[PDB]
Amino acid sequence: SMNPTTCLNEGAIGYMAIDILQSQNIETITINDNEYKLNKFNNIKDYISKVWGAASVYNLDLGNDYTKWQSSLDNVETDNIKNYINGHDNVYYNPGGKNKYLIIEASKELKWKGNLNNNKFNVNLKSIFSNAENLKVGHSDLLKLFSSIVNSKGSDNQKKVLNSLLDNINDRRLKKLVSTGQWTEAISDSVANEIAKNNKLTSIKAQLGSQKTQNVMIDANGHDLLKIDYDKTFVTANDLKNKIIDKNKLENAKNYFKIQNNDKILEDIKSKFSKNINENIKGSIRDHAKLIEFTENKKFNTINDNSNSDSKIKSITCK
Amino acid sequence: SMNPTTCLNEGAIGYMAIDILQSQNIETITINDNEYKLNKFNNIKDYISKVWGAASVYNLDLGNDYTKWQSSLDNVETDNIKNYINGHDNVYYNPGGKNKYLIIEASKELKWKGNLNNNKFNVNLKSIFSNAENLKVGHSDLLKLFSSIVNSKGSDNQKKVLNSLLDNINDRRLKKLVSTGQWTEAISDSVANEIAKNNKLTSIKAQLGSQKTQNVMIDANGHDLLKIDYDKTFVTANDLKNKIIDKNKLENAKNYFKIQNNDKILEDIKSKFSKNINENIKGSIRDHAKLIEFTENKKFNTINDNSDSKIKSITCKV
Repeated sequence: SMNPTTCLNEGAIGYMAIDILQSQNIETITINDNEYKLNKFNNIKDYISKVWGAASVYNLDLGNDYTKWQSSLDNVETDNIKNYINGHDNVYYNPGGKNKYLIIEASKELKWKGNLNNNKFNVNLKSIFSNAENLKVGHSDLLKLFSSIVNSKGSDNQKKVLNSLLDNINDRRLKKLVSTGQWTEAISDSVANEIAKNNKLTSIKAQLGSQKTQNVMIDANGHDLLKIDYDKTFVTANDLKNKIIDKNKLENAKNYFKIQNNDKILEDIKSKFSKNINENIKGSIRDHAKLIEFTENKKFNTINDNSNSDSKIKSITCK
Repeated sequence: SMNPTTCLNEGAIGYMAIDILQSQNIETITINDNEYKLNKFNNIKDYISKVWGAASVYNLDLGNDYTKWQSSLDNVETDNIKNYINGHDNVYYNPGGKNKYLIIEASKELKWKGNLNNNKFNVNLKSIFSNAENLKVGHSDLLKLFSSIVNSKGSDNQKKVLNSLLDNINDRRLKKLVSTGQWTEAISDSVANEIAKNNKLTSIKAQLGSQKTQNVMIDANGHDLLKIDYDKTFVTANDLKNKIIDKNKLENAKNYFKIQNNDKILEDIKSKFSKNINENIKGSIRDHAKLIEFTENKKFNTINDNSDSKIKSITCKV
């Protein structure tokens, strides 16, 4: 899943792994009974150009201090980093059943360097292989696989760098999960209810962006949601799909409610999230939850070396 | 989900709950957390006629000894009961070339009374409510709800009967999950591999009947599956469909391998299954897994008297 504020932490882990594999002349990896041949990379720049869509827009001078990769990108993009981490989409609430209202307006749209599309920020780990179009494994699990290779084969120093990269990813992915309001769906109901209680949050059914309705916990910010006339106060989703915008009602969607993301709720959620992940999830949010879980728990895959029988080509097996 | 060998145990639990609710003039149940109005039933025959698709085919004289309901159906259907519990579908295996082969032949097709279709055995617990269009709770969780009402509000005698019924359902649902070979999909991978090692099973990708390919553990009976000439030994799936059936090859699919369901593997699986359900199952197998889980653990829902008067209500704390 794409996230411009963690993408080069993820890219660094993939490079650390290929550096180790190439140092050891390991040319293929077995993943679930299938053999995948590694592309060979000449250096960081070669690798980045292959796996990261935004490579040529930024032309960063990345070096072998991996803990500085993301911060090199952060320095180019300045305010966008924090604004992304803290950003959320439009929040719609349907009080009666037949009309949805915009109750919280989306964060301001971000403009990245070169007007880059979000998808350019993806680190395509599958491109580390020369024939992985058949590889079913998701991005978090590939990140886990390459992490596991670094944990297994890396020096004590590399293992320390890996743990810093993983923590970096965890911090910002979790803060984004909280800031968007997506955390409630990803965590189990009873644990979410307790966090809501402890943080004076209000549970509603709502739409985040164009997603289907989900449990969302908002800070009602001193309002009794039973007592608001939404039709007088906020625009309908229907109105928005044309130019039927009441300027005052759009203004109200900046002022009434909040998605809470302060350090208290962050600490509350971090304390409970990994060990209380809700089972049924899909798409981006599932990759999100899995990334957070993995980067927190750091339970690595076992990496087996295959016996070089004919003293020929070296390979390893994962899972 | 349907199962002719447990259906009237499930049906009995629903009736025990509604008998308790009507005795106490309780008219609605809050669930997640909408309120659902109960239908009222005059007697067992009224109830069974509403919830059980097969009621009018069997016309059983069910009484208020609930531990005799399923056994009265078992007596009508005789051999079909054990043959269903122990039964499995065709098992197809593709050794890696262009064709899949029938490696284990299905258990003989069963003919129930009136040649009933399987779906007619369903106990539709949602029919206990007059308004359950908006109820998204599934069968196992409804059975768990009605069981919880019996445990919470029932007499000691009714609780004892409930416990017998839950155990009957657990025995037969679990033995069916094992006998079909479905258990592997339903349980976590590391635990399935443990069980396979303990029972000398072989892990293959296979298809059970017409379902999509899944992980199946077979007892290879000491045969080396790498050394078999499948095309000389077994019927292809396409030939089977087209009824081009070499009788010796079909006979091989009765004799080579089996789906292990002996008491050794049943006890092994029972000891580990409910604690280790695969988090990624859906539909019919998920209902099977949940039914087994609940009838094993018996951790009932909290049932609150919401009350208040004049309309008496209860709330399933869930």
